[PDB]
Parts: sequence; structure tokens; C-alpha cells
Amino acid sequence: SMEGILDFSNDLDIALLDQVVSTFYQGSGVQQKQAQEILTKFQDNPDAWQKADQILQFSTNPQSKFIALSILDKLITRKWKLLPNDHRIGIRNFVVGMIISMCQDDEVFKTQKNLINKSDLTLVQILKQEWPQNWPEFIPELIGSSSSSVNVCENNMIVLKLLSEEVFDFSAEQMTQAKALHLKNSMSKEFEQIFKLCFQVLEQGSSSSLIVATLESLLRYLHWIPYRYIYETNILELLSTKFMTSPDTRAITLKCLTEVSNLKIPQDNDLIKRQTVLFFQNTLQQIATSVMPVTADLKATYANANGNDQSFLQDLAMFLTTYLARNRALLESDESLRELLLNAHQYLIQLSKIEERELFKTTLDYWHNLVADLFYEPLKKHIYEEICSQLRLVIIENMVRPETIQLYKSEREVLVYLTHLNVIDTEEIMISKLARQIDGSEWSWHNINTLSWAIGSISGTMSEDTEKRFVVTVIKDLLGLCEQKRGKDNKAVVASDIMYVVGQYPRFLKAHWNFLRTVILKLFEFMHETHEGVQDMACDTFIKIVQKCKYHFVIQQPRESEPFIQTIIRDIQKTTADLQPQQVHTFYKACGIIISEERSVAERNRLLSDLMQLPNMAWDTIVEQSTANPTLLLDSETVKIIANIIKTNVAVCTSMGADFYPQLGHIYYNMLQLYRAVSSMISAQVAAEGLIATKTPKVRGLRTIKKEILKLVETYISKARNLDDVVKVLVEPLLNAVLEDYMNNVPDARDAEVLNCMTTVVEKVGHMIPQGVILILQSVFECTLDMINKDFTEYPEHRVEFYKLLKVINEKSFAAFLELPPAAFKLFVDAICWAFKHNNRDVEVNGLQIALDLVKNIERMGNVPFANEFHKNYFFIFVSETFFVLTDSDHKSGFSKQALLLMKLISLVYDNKISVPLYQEAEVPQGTSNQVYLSQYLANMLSNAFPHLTSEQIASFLSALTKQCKDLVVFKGTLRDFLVQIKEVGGDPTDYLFAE
Amino acid sequence: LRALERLQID
Amino acid sequence: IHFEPVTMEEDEEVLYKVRAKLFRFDADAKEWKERGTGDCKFLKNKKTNKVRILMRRDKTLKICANHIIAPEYTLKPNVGSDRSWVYACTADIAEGEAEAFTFAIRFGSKENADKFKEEFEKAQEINK
Amino acid sequence: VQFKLVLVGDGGTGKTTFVKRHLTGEFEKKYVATLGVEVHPLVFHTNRGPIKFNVWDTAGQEKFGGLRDGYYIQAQCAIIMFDVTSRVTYKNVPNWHRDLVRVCENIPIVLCGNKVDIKDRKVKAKSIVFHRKKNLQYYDISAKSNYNFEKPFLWLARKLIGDPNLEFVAMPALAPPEDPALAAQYEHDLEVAQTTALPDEDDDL
Ligand SMILES: Nc1nc2c(ncn2[C@@H]2O[C@H](COP(=O)(O)OP(=O)(O)NP(=O)(O)O)[C@@H](O)[C@H]2O)c(=O)[nH]1
Ligand SMILES: [Mg+2]
Repeated sequence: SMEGILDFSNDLDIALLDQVVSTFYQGSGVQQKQAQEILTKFQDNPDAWQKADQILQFSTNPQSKFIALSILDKLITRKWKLLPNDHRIGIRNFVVGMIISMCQDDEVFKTQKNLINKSDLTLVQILKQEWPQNWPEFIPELIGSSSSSVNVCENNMIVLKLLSEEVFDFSAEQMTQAKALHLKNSMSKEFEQIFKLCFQVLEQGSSSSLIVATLESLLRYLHWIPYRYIYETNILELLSTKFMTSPDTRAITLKCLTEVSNLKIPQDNDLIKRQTVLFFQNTLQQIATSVMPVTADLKATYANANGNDQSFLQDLAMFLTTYLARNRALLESDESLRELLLNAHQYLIQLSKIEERELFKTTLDYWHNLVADLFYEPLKKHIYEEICSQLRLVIIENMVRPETIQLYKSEREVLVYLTHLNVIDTEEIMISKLARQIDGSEWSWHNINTLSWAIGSISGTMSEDTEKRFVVTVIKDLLGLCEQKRGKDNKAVVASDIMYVVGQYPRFLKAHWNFLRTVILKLFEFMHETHEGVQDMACDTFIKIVQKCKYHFVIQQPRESEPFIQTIIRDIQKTTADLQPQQVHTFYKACGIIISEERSVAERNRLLSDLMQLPNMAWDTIVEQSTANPTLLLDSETVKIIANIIKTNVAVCTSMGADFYPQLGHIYYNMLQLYRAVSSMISAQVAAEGLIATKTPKVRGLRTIKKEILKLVETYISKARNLDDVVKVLVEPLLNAVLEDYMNNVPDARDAEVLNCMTTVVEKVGHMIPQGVILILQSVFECTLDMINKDFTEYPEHRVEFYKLLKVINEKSFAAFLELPPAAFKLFVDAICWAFKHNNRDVEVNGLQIALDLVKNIERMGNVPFANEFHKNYFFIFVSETFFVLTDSDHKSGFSKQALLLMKLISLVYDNKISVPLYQEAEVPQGTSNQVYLSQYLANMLSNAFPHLTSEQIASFLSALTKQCKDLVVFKGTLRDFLVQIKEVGGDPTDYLFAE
Repeated sequence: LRALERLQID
Repeated sequence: IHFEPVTMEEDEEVLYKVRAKLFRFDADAKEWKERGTGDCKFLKNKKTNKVRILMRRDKTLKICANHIIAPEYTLKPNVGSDRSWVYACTADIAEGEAEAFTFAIRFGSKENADKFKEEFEKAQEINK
Repeated sequence: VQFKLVLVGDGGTGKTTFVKRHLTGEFEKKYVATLGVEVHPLVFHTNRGPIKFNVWDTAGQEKFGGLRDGYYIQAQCAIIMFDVTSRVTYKNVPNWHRDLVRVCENIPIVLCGNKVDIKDRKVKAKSIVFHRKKNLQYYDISAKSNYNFEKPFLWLARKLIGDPNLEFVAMPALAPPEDPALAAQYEHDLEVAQTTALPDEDDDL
């Protein structure tokens, strides 16, 4: 029944409209849904705009008049210039009239602000089309009609605000470069008249609604107007006094003054300097007397959230930080300005205590600006001693967990600066906070952690003798604090914090060996503590200390008979007996860091052998009984044992890289045999159970083995220094073990890690194995492409790794693509373009890079038959496929790299780098230049793809584009101009001369 | 800080 | 001188508590759908000794499972998991009217999953 | 006691998946573009009583935009969504905000960067500053991991009710209730359920 408005042969029944609209806005459930589909189909009728005047006149429903204006908006912005000039004048007239009649009925003006704002914006769309060339009197007549009515003057302020926004704030994406400049110039020409009106209203007006809308528009003007309108009038005085007193105007005025603090200002006129000081002085004065004194508890006020207090305190933070970052030097040398300077910073101290993460980040960035300046600028830091002293306490008390990573690093930076500025104050604050943990007055899990992080963050700022006294005092107090408590939970927290601080002071650990030893031995004791988190803490602290202090584990210390690494390896089974496998691997990885500090080859390899003794024996056993009867590999326990052995090798190899080679050779050949046996079992299970077998624990366990073997090989090869051995010992067994298995498994059983592993092989040694790269392509290219070329969705990992592999092959061993049969080289081209069309950034970016790199490979071949055949076969495929993703609105994330590729393609022809004609002997006169043919191909291509463009538009665009194919920034502007023009009818072809 | 050796969680 | 100065499960007992993720089977899409992640609690009513499963989502605390551990129910493994149980439920009231579901519940480890089957079968007897 | 919430942002940012998580607890992996708008009531239990959100989940893809800014009429709160793995979605935040506050001049608004569960994050924390001058609340969220997934509604509940101490609380859990002609019917549905593997078997839960 509701579907009747969709019949346009009959008149539009307004009453049926208002019922559909109401059922959508106030209705619910199925009725609401139905009305929605109707309203969308109605609004999307390309004729609905004709019935807009009916609705605006004879509807009583503001939602329906709003939809009417949306239908008009679509028409003005997309099809305006196609209309008979009659309709254009008509539409304009009954939008102007509808607005006047709404402003005159004080009742409608009061209650229909949403419909009035929509009408204003619709008017502003017309201005973007018609003004000032076809409407030169708009501004004068607007200024004239303002004095005849407060409601009309107020609404004119809203029209100008939206106009300023559309011209200066939001034009970059929505208009051509030429059209934007024209409107900016036009507004600039008549601004003197607009400012006059705006300043009179402000100085005389008493209607707060009129005032607020004038200040709202002023906020927009300050983005672009010249400073003289601000500094050569009284308006700073008004903003910083009169309008800071009223809470109505206060929020908008403050945002205006924030922008004023950013105006382009000559930094050498003394009077302007005094004006910048003065309006800051006034503003702080109004806040102290009308809002709150500098002593007020802003933390409590923000938490109470009365009225707009939270927004106001945010805006004050933004004002103070913006102004002071730019102008605080103005206040630092005059003694009469010292109180103002420090009161402004004291407000910031109070703002910095508010519990509000994002606001804290805003003030924290300012503090960084300040303490960095006090660290370098002569004679400044004494000014701020008392501000900085308070800041130390604020930052220490609001320290966040390290490893919210970004906020901790910012807090650490500010606190390190503040420690350099006064070490003594920092040390005293931290010890004092520590006593109130011991004396229980501020003791809490949160509070003791916060303080340990703060103590840990300043490592490196004290002298080593002060640090030594400081660290000692901190640990001593902490130890006593742990004893003081009972119950695992409490004692767990303090003991962790103790280890955190220790881990942060490696300079101290390096100089106190006996202490370092005791630390480590305690971490070991904690690797048997089953309390939740202790063991993870012990292991993370152990490796963290090792990364920093490794040299002290590898030399023989005085009073020790052996390097301590040997003592760790001897007891490693005991030490790790109660750890979970992840934690064991971290432990072995930490040991590998130490072992790589030993530069004597024989001793390094012996340490390596001893460290791997347990996994190597479990390995030998398993290889012995695994080969006996391949039944075991069905034993989930043996599969878990195998994967954990491999993971241990990955961990140690991650630490040792090139040094890991001897251990790799101990397992390499049997590990690849194991890869094959596991492969057969996976295949055998998928045959006996179907594809669902890949989801079962047993098969997932077997695939884990294969994946960790590939990760191990990848990890070693990406770090190897001896590439002769990589090529002549590692690569051939590896390719024989993995390539055929991948090609001949069903898609759901192929591991994408095989692709990632091959990408690394090509990366590091691709140049040395051209036959191996060919073998790789043969085995993975076509069968992987067929997995991923049916949709953009399936096999997401294979997709990504596929194009990482093609990318590296195209860089390092481009010969492999030359050897492809012509049929398969054509699939390679198809595959590149396929990548263009992904929204998945991982895929899309590599697809554009491969295309770019391929063109360069082809270019470097010179005038030879393969290059000539490539341009004949694929040049225009690349030009048109690139143009497609450039213009279809669904690949905006790749604009830049689409542009680059397009610019390279076009430049080849305008530099005569293509030796054969790109056309058929037939289709063009003999002797035609590729330049001429390219311009014809593109004109025809765009004419059929964008039939609503004129021949002249297309020709001016292509002339500009080809002319600018050496200037990427300009080329890109011309492309963006084109993307605007295809969205509408009637685009000015002269826009494309903007660069010229 | 040889009192570290007696650090216990209990 | 005297100065004048200025849920609905409280009647139950928690037998078992474990963290888990709960799925419901959409047969019309042959697709498992998540229903909630949180603490799964076996709650014993003191005034009847009947044991139910009550499970709430983290943060929002909305109920994603509320039903008796009926003695007829049977915990079945799922093909792709060694740490989950599948079983049909004829009357769950997490989202209004008692409704029937094929549930799946997964845990952090096979250990927690087996122990859950332990407690789940213990509770089944309690309900008789 | 219900409030209209409009949810806007670029296509693919996770708006519909985020709402769905709150409605049913499910995580939908497929991207099925919203067409125009979908309206869903969402109720939360607080210590001040239940609060009902009427969520207007709008479409971010332009060719599916439907009524566009007409969906915002009489909204009382809003969420702007972007994708921290896609810079373009954050570059478009000011455009959605513009189109929103022209219709809705003073409403609480939350800015959410979705998909922080993905390792290769492209919109870095320090680059996200648009909310400051616009007085928007900001949250990193993940509809996949549920990181901060409740924060946008908790903050809005507090603003809309005017109680900064409003908390979510546990809905009361009634006692749950207690034929052979369907034993073979549930056996069919159970055999299928067992042989359909559970998703995301590598997640901690
Ligand atoms: N990794 C990850 N993926 C997510 C997350 N949230 C949503 N997605 C996924 O992103 C894609 C888009 O989800 P969707 O809800 O449809 O986004 P949308 O904003 O509603 N799009 P539209 O505006 O067209 O309706 C889906 O594939 C979804 O699974 C997230 O938090 N993390
Ligand atoms: Mg959607």
C-alpha cells in the first residue's frame, strides 16, 4: 500500500508521503524497514526532484521536506548544468523564498532548525554553481537583508559559515583546483563587507543566538582570513573579555581564540606582540573571575560532568597548550608578565590531573614541548622550577604500564627530561612515594606498580654513583616491603616489581656481578613458582637482562671458575622442569643470545652443542622410532614432542642466526625426511576422511610440524652469512622436499608458509639459483593462482604470500618470467591486474609495485623482440586496467601508486621508449606516432567508459595529463580534477589548464 | 642487597 | 551527648567455575555462531539442590546460557577440537522464552575441558 | 527510556559487525555491505535501570548510502567508526563528522578506531587527534577480540543519563525450566553440529 508514492504517472499524494516518512522515523520493525526501502527508491528516482516543490509547499512534515532537499542536493551537485536554464532560476528562487518564509515565522524559525539548516546548505550548493558570476549581488543583498530582521541576520550567519566551510575547509576533495581557487578568490574579494557585518553584530547585538551564530562563522573565517582583520580591529578585546563572561558565548569564543593563536603573524612587530599578550591576559582574567580560580580542583569538576564542564576544560586545555607552545617566550622576559605565565601553567598542572586518557595525552604533548625547551634553551628552566616539581609528581602518579605502549614512551620522555632538570627533586619524590607504600598510607597493587614503572623509566639519567645509591635504596626498601606482606597475591606483586626495576638498570647489574648472579638465580627459583604470572615474569626478566648484559654471562668472572653460561646450561633441565613450552623456548632463546657473544668459533659451537643436548637426544630418539613405524606420528604426544623440538631450534636460531648453522646441519637432512613423512600422513588422512580432516587436532598437529620446519629454514636463511653453503647444501634438498608436495596436494592442504619460505630463499640467494626459481614458479604459480582468482576472499594467506613471492622473483630473478611459456606469461599479467582490484592493502600494494617493476624490467631490455612483443600485447591492458581502478571509486587507497604507474606508462610513449607501433598496420595510417595513437585510444576509452563527458573535457584532460607526465604532484592533481568531473555533468574543460 | 636471596613468595 | 551521624543468583552455590567460549549451531546456515565468552558457572540451588549452568558475557554481563544440567543431555566431542564439547539443549532461557539449542562450549585447554565433563556429569547425578 | 544512536563511517570499517557482536554475541567474518540502514534495538542493564539504544547502522559505501544524512535526523548520540588498518577511513572521519553535526548540533559522539587486533596497524595512535577539538570521546576497539567493545555504549549511557557513575550490572538470572517423538530429530541436528568444525580453533578461547 505504501508503495504508491513510487508511481509517478499519478500525482504525488503528500499525505501518503508523510505517512511513509513517519513510519520510517517513528515506526519500528517490519513497517519501518518497508518504508525505508520505499523512501530510498523514491529519493533515487531521477525525476523525484521535480516533485520537490510540491513537498516543500504542501507537506506539513519537516522530515519529508528534508528528504525533498536531499533529492534537490543530489541534482544541484551532479546535474545542475544539464538543466534548462529555466529550472535553474526556478529552483534557486523557491529555495531563496522558502528560507525567507521560514525566518519570518518566529514559530517556524524556533522549532524547525534542522529543516532551516538543510535549506541553507542547499542554498550553498547553488552558490557553488552560480556565485558570483551569475549572482554578483548575493553578498550585498545578504548584508542588506540582515538589518531588517534578527532571525534573518542570524540565519545569514549560518549561510556564511557553511559557505566558508564548503569553499575553504572541504573543497580539496570535492571540486577541481580551478573551481576552488575561483570561489576562494570570490569570497576573499567580498570579505571586507562580510567582516563589517560580523563585527557590528558582535559589538552591538544582544540576541545571544545571533551572537553565537556570528562567532560560529568567525571560527571558520579564522582558518583563512588575513591577520589584519584580527589585529587592526577591536575584535580581540571583544573575544577575550565580553564573550568570555557569558557561558553561552564562552565555548565558541574560546575555540576562536585558539585559532587566533595560530594565525600567520609577523614575528617582529612589537605592537602585535603586545596584542598577543593582551588577549591572553584578558582570557585568563575572565577564567579566574567568572569560571574558577587557579586553585580549583579540575579533576573533581571533570569527574562531576555537570553541564558542558568537560567540553570547556578540554577546550581550555587546547587553548592554553596551543597559545603557550607558540607564544610563551612573549611572557618569559617581562617581570610584569611572570604571574600570568605561571598561572597559565598552573591551570595546565590542574588540567593534567583529570582522569581522562585522551585529554592527558593532549597536555602531555605540551609538557614535552616545554621540558624539551627548558633542557636546551639557556636561562629558561629556573622560571618553571615549581611547575616542573609538580609535574614530576603528576607524571609519576599517572605512569601507565610499559609494554598502551605509546603513552608510556611519551611519559618516560617527559620524565627523563624532568630528571635532567632536577635530579635531586626527582630522587626525593620517588623515595618519599616509596615510604608511603611501606607505611601503608598509599599502598595498593596499582600504586606500587605505577611507582616501579616510574622508577624504571628514568634509568640512564642519574650519575652512576647516584644511580648506585638510588638503586640500592629502592631494592632495599622493596625487599623489606615484600617481607612486610603476607599471602601469595601481595608478595607476588612486590616481587615482580622488584624484578622489573632490576631489569631496567643494566648499567648497575653490569658493575655488580655478584648481585647480577643473585638476581638470575632468584629468577630461576621463580621458574618453579606456580602462582599465576610468576613464571612468565621470571622468563621475560631473564631474557631482558640477557639482551643487555650478555657479555657478563660469556666471560669468566673473577672468583668464578667458568663463564656463567656453562652453569646455566648444566642445570637447564632442572631450571626449566616446571615451565610451559613457550617459556622453555624463551629460555633457550636467551641462552642463544649469550652464546653468540662468544666469538671463538670452537667454544661457540661447543656451547651450542651443549645447549641443544636435550632437544637433540629427544630428536635422535624420535627420528629412530618415527622411522621404525610411522604409526607414532599419529600419537598426539609424539607430534607435540616433535613440534616443541623444532620450536626450540627456531628460538635458538632466532638469537644466533648465522652462528646456528652447525646445529642446523645436525638435524637438516632428517628434518626434511620428517617433513615428507608428515606430508604423506596429512595426505593419507585427507583421503580417508575428506577435507574435514584438515580441521582435526591430529592433522593440525602434523601441519604445525611442517610449518615450524619452514619457519626454521626461513629464519636461518634470512640471516645466513655464508650463501655458498645455503645454495650448495640447503636449497636443493629443501625444494625437493616442499615444492612437489605443495603442487600435488589439494588446495585446502597446501601450506601458505611454503610460499613465505620460498620468498626468503629468493630474497637472499635468488640471484644464484635461476634454475631453482624456475622450479619454484612451475610448482606454485598456476596452482596458487587458481586458488585465489575466483573471488577476493578465499585463501587469504596464500593470496598475500603469492604476491610477495612474485614481487621478489620480479626483482631478483626476472629471467624466470622470460622463460615462461607465452600462455603462462599471460597468466602472470592477468595475476598482476587481479591484484590491482583487491581492496586488501597487502595485495593491492604489491600488485602495483610488481606492475611498476615489470615495466622497468621490460624497459631495461632495450629494443629487443621480447620487449617489443610485450608492449604490443600488454601496454594498453596495463594503461586501461590502471585507469579502471583509478576511476571506479573502490580503490582510493591506491591512488598514489596507480598515478605513479600511470605516469610511467604514459611517459614511455612521450619519451619514445617504445620502438614498435602500438597499433595495427591497418587501423591507423602508416607513420602515425605512438603519441598520437595513445591519445586516440584514451579518448575513445574514456568516451565509452564516461559517456556523459564532452569530447572537449576528455581532450583537455588528456592534453594536460600527457603534458604533465614528468611532474607527479601535478599529474596527480589533474587526475583528482578528473575524478571530480566524472561525478557531475558539465565540467569546465579549462579546469585542466590550472597548472599552466 | 644480599637480602635478595631470601626473597620469597609466601 | 549523642551526635546523629550522616543479580538473581544469591540463593545458589557455585560448584564449578571455568572460563569458556559458547557457540550455538545455526543449522539453516550450517555454521557455528559465537554466543558469549565469560565465566561458566555450575550453580546449585540451596532450596532444591538442582544445578544449572549460568554463563555471562564479560564486561556487559549479559546472560548467554541459563539451563538445567539435565540428566538426559550428553557431551559429545567436536571434530575439530580436543578441548570442546557439543550437546543439545532443549530449554535455555538466556534470551527470553525457553528455546532449544545445539550448543558447543570450548575452553583454554583439554585439561579444563575434561574437568568440565567431570563436573558436568557429577552435577547430572545431583539432579537425581 | 530509549535513545537514537546513529553509526556512521566508511564501508568495511566494521560498523555492522560491532553492532552484531552486541546483539547476539556472534562475530560475522563475511562483509555483506549494509544497504541504506539497519535499525536494531540494543538494551543494556545498568545500576540506574535499563537503557535502550535504537541503533541506526548506516551504510558507508556511497552507492549504498540510501538516505544518507537523512538517517541522522533526531539522533541523540552517535558513533563514528574507522579502521586502524586503513588510512583512507581515518582521512574520511572529518567528512562523516561534518555531515553528522550539521544535522545533530549537540550530541555525545564517540570516535572508534576498529580492528586493533590486526598486527600491521596503519593509523598510529599518535596520528589520531581529530576528536580533540571536536570534543569526541575516542576508543581503540576490536569487534573481533572485544577489546574496549563496551566502552562506546558505557560512555554514551553516562552522557545521556547524566550520571558519570552509571555502571553496567548483571541482568537477573531466573531459574530455568525442566518428547520421544523428537529424539531422532535432535539426533540429526546433533550429527551435523559435531561434524562442522568449530571456528578459530587457534584462539585462546
Ligand atoms: N580483524 C577484524 N575484522 C573485523 C573487525 N570488525 C569487522 N571486521 C570485518 O570487516 C569486514 C566489514 O564488516 P562490516 O560490519 O560489514 O563493516 P561495515 O562498516 O558495516 N560496512 P558497510 O558500511 O558497507 O555496511 C568484515 O569482514 C568483518 O568481519 C575487527 O574488529 N577486526
Ligand atoms: Mg554495515
